[PDB]
Amino acid sequence: NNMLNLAGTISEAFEREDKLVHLRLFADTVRELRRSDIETLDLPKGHADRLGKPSDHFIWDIEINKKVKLRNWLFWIFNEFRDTYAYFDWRTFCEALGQALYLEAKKQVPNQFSSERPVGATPAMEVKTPEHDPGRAAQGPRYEWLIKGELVSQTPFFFGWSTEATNLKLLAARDGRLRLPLSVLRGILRRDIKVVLDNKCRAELAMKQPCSCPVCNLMKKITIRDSFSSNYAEPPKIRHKIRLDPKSGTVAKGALFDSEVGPRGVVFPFELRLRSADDTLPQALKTVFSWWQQGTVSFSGDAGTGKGIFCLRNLKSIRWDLKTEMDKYAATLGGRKTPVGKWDKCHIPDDKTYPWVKETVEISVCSPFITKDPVNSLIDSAGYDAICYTTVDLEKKDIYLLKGESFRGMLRTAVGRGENLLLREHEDCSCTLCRIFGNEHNAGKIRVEDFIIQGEPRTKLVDRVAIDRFTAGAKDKFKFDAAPIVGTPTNKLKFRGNIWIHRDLDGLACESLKLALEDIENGLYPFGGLGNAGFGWVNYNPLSHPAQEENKADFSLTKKMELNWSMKELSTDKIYWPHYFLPFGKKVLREKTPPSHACIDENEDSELYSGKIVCTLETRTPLIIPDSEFQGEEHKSYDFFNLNGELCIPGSEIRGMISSVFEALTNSCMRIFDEKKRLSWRMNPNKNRRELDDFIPGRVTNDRKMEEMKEYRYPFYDQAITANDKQNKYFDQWEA
Amino acid sequence: ILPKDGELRPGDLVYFREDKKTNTVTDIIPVRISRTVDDEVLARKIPDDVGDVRPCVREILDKEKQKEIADAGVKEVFQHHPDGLCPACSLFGTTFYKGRIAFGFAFHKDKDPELANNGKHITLPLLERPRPTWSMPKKESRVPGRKFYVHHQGWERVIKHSNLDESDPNATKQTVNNRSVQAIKEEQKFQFEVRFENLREWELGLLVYVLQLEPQFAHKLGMGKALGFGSVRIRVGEIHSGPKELDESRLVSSAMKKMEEIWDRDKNVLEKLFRLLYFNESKDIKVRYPKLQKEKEEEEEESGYMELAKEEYQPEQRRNKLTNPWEGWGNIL
Amino acid sequence: SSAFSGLKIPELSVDPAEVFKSDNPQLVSVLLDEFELQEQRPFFSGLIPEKQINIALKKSPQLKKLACHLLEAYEINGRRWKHADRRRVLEKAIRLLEKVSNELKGDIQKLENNVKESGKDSEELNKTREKHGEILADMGRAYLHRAKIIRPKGFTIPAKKKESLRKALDFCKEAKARHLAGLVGLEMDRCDMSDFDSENSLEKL
RNA sequence: UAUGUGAUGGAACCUCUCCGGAUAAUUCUAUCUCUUCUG
Ligand SMILES: [Zn+2]
Ligand SMILES: [Zn+2]
Ligand SMILES: [Zn+2]
Repeated sequence: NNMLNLAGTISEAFEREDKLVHLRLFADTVRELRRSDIETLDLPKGHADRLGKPSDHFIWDIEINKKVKLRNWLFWIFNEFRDTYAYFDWRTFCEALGQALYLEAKKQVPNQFSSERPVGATPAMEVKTPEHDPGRAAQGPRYEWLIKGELVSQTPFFFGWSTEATNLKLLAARDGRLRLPLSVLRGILRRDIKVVLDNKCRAELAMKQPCSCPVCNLMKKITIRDSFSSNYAEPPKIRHKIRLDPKSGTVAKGALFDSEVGPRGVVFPFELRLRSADDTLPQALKTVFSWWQQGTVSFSGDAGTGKGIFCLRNLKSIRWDLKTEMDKYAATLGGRKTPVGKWDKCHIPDDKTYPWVKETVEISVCSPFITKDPVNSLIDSAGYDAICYTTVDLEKKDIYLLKGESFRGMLRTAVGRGENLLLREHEDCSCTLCRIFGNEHNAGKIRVEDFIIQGEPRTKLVDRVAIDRFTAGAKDKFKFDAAPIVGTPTNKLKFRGNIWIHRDLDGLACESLKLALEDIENGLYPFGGLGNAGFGWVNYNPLSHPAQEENKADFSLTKKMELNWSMKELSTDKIYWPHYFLPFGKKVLREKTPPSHACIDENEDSELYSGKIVCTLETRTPLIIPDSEFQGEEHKSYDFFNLNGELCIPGSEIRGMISSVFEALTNSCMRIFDEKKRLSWRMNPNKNRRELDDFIPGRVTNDRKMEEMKEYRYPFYDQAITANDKQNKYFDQWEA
Repeated sequence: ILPKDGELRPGDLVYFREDKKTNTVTDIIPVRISRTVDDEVLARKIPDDVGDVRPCVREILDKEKQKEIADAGVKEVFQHHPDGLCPACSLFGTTFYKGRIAFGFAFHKDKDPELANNGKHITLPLLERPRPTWSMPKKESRVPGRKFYVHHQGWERVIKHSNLDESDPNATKQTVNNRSVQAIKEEQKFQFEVRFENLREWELGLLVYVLQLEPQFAHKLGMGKALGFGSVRIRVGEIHSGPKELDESRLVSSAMKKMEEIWDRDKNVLEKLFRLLYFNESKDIKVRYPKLQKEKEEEEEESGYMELAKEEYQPEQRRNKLTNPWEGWGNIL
Repeated sequence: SSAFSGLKIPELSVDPAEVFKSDNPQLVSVLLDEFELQEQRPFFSGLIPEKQINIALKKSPQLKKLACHLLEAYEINGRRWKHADRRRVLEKAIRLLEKVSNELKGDIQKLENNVKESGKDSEELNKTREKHGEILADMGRAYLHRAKIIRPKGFTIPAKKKESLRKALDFCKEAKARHLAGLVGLEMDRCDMSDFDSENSLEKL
C-alpha cells in the first residue's frame, strides 16, 4: 500500500508540471536505477547554460511536496523504507516502485500502449484411469550412464516467467541466481531427437494407453538435473522494441514492448543419467550431442531475434553395470552422493545434419552511427540527451552494437517494399513475407543475430539547435546532444553478424533474401537513427567523382517569369541595414495525402522518381563552424568542426539553409515558429487621458476576487540625512 | 522592486486598473509605471490579408481549452490543418510524417584545407540575442515576415581589428562574453551527396533549382552572418534517376507550371526575395548598426536607435523601410 | 440508415475518410483509433478548435453503439459472410464490449466507497449496475456466437469451445439472463461435456 | 498429514508476431529602469 501511495503521489507531480508523457520512461528508469547500484550513484544535471551555470533537469528536478530535488526525495524515501522494514534492499525497493508506477501509468495514461494479446491458449489438464490390465513384461534396465558437461551462453538468452495474476521477467531463484529449468532442457532434447528420427508425435496428453514409439520410449529412461547460474547473480538488462507504420514511416499508436534479457557468458552445469539395457549410447543421442557441441540450435524463448545459442564443452561419461559392479555403483550412489573419481572421455566426432545454415555478413559504415537509448540517457552522469546502446560480456567493457531486431525489421521492410506486400492482410496469406518471417498463426524460418562493431570505436559530442524563422537565433535554450561513433570514408566502421536460415526454405525466399541483402549492402537503408542528417550511410564515397566543373542543366527562373528583379544601383555614401524582413505571400497550397512509404513506386496520380544528386560547395567568404569542445576557462577558444582530425561540414546546416530558402520560394508555412509568446512593451510616462490607473489594495484572507480600493499618500524612509537647518543651508555652495 | 515568488497573496500591495466593463479588473501591475504586457498571442498577430502561415502541426493551447481537450482525450483530432500539409512540410517531413530527402556530410579532398588569418584565432565582437520588440512597436503591430541577411565584405574589418596590438584603442578585448573561433579561407571546395526517394518531378526540379541558383546569387552559412561570414555557393554536377528515364525539359516545364499555379502572376515578393540574395562584392559598401545613444559633439552621424525613432522612421512607419531590401538609414559623415 | 454511416461495410472494418465531416470529436476519435484507415497514402487532417458543448469527456456510449451495431449486422447478414469476416467482426465486438465493461466496473468500484458514506443512497448507481448487467449480457451473446462457429480440429472437441461456453455461461448467470442461459445450456449439452453439477442442472435452466 | 496385493505426471519450451523510429542550421542588436513636487 505504501508503494501504491508513493506511485500515486509521483503521478500527481508529473501531471501538475504537465509532463505525463514521461511516466512510462520513469517506470523503466527506476529499474535501470535498480541495476545501476546506489553506492556510486550520481544523477545527471542541466545543460549548463550561459557561461558556467548549470540548469535544471527536466525530470530529476521536479518539485514534489515542497522537496524541489527528486534526487534527494528518492534517497530519503529509500532510507525511511530501509529503517522501517527488515530484510530490505535497493533491488526490492526499486522493483516494487517500478511495477507500481507501471500500474499508475496504465491507469492514468491511456493510449500509451497497445492489446489483442490473448489467443490460442486455454489451459487443459486431463487424466484417465485404465480400463484393461496392462499385463507384464520381461525387459529391464542393465546399465547406467552418467554424463558431465557445461553450457555456455554465446548469445543473450531469455526464459519467460509468468503467473496467472514488468509484464515479462527472466525467471531466477529467490537468491538471485539465474535458473535454467529442466523442463526447457527436456523439451529441447525431445524436439531435437524428434527432428533426428523424423517423427510427428504430440503425446496427446492423457490417452487410453501409453503412446509407445521411440520418442516416448527413450525419454521414459532419461533423467536431467536442474541447473543454476554458477558465476552470475546480477539483475539482467532491459531491451525495447517498436512497430513502425509503413505508410508514415513512424511508430504506431501503442507500439512499445519491454523484456528482460540475460547476459552472455553464463555457465550452466549439465547432468544426464540414462538407464537402459544397452552397452552403447543410442545413435540419436550422439547426433543430438554433436549438434549441441557446435552451438547450431537455440535454447531460449526469443529465437526469432537470434537468442539462446549455447555451446557444450568438456564432455565425459562413465558406464556402470548393475549385474556385476553393484558395489562400485552403490559406493557413490550413482554419483549424486559423492563425486565420481575417474571419468572416461567420449569422442562424439562430427555431424553435418542439423537443419540450419549459417551465413556471415559484413557491412561497412562510412558515416557516424547513432542509436537512441532514452531510458539509459537519464542515468549517465555525462548528461548527454542521447547515447548509443551497449551490452556486457562476462568473459572480458561496453560493446557497441546494432540489435538484431533492427536488422530483421530492415530486411522485412526491404522485402515488403520490393514485392509491395507491406499492406496486404496477413491472415491466411502464405505469401513470401508470411513465409520468410511468418505471421501471427505461424512461425519464422530465419534467425538474425546481433551485429557487433569490431575495433576500438570512439564517441563524439554533436550539438543541434532550432532557429526561429521570424527572428534569427535559437528559439529556446534547449540545445540537443548525442554521442555517435566517429566514422569517415577513410576510417570506416565494420559490422559483423550471423544469419541462420532453415534448410526447408524454398528457393524464391532465398532469392528474395539475397536481393534484400544486396540492397542493404548497396545502401538503400541507413543504419540507426538520424538517417536524414547523414548519420550511418553505407557505401558513401563522395570523393570518387573528380569534383564538379562548371554546371549542367542551367536555367533562369526570373527571366521565364518576367521578374523585373530591380537591378538598380548601389550608393557608396549610405550605410545599409545588416538585415531586412521578407513580406508573406497570399496563397498557401496544402495537400492531404503525401506519397506513401510502403510502396517503391505506385503512380496513383503522378510519376515518382528516386535516386541521388552529386553536389559541390565552395566558400566565397570565410566560413565559421565552431566545434563542441573549447580550450580555456574565461575566453573559450574554438576550433573547426572535425571528425577525428578531419575537417567536415555537418549535413544539418545544409538542410537548414535549403529548407529556409524553400519556404522563402514556395510561400509555405513557418516550420519553426514560437507561436506561444506574448510581448510586454512599456508604458509612456505621459501622452485623451495619459494615465487612469486607480489605487487599490488586496483585502484579507477572503475570496481572491474581492479587492478594496485605496487613496495614495506620501511616506518617509527614503531620504539622505537628517540634521538642523544650518546643514541644509550648507548643502549648496558647491560651485556655479 | 522585490518580485513576489508566485501567485497573488491576500495582502499584497499593487496597482489595479478598472473600467466600466462588467465591474471587473483586467490587469495587475506592481508599480505605477511598469510592463503593460500584451493581450492576445503572437500566433494570431499575422496580417489578415495573408494566407495561413502557421505551422501545419499546431498547438491547441492558444486558449486554456487545451485542458478541456486533453482531459477529454481528443488530442490527435484537433491537430493538423483542415487542409493538410504545405509543400515544405511535405518534402522535408514533419514529426508525424517522414522526410523524403537526406543530406550527407561534406568532406575535403585533402586532410588540411587552408585557414584564414594564417591559422590564427579570430576574436569576434560581442553578439547578443535579437530583440523582437523593435519591428513591432505598438500593441496593434503585425508580424513583418521572415528575416534575411545581406551580403557584404565586412569580414576584412573584423580580421584587421583582431590580430592587433592591445595598446591601440581599436583592438578587441578578450572578455568572458566574447568568443574566439577559426575560419577557412575563400575558394575552398567541399563535396557531398543528396539522396532522395519517391519525389515528383516538380519537387525534384524545385530542389535542383534551390541547390543551384543563378551565378549572380549565393547562399549564407555559419556563425556571424551579420558580419559577412559564410557566403557560399553550391554547384550541381549530375542527377542519378536510376533505371527510369528523366530529362531536364520536363523538370523545367513542371517547375514552371507549379510556380505559375502557386504564385498566380505575383512578382513583388519574389523580387524582394531575389534582391536579398544578390552577392555584393564591393569593398566600399559599409553595413553596421545604429549604436544606440549617439553621444559627443559635432555631427557624429545621425544614427542611434532612440534618435532614429524620432525623425525619419517613427513608430507608425517602422513597418516600412525594413521590408524594402537594400535601404540605408544615414549618410557618411 | 439512421446510423453513423462511417464504416464502409460491416464485414470489413475500414473507413474511407469522410469521418471528419461529422461534428462530434468523440465519434471521430473512436472511428479513427479502432478501425483500419483504408487508402494507400497517409491522411493528415484535423477539425477546428473552439467548439462548445464540451466533448462529453467519455467514450462509453459510442463504444456501446458500435458494439450493438456490429452484433445487429452479424445477426442480420451473417450467413453471406465467410469465416474470416465472422471471426474478425466477433473479435472486434468482444474487444469493445470488454473495454466498456472494464471501464464501468472500475467506475462502480470507485463509486462504491464514496456512496458508502452517503447513507445508502439509491441513485444513478443502480442505473450504472443495470448498464453493467446489460454489457455482461451482450458479452455473453457475443461469446456464444463466437463459440458456435469454432472449427473442430482433431478427433475430440477443442478446448477453446469449452472455455468459451463456460465464459458465456458465467456472464449470462451473472447478468440474470434466462434465454441466453438456456441457449448456452443447450449448446453445452450437445457437446457431451458434463462439467455442470446438480446445482447447475440443465432442467432448472 | 498418508492407509497397504496396482502412481510412465522426467507425461507438456510461455511459446509465436513487431527498424527506439520521426522533426529541429549552436545560432545572435535595442535599450534597461518609475515617482517628480506647486516652480
Ligand atoms: Zn509418442
Ligand atoms: Zn502475406
Ligand atoms: Zn507546413
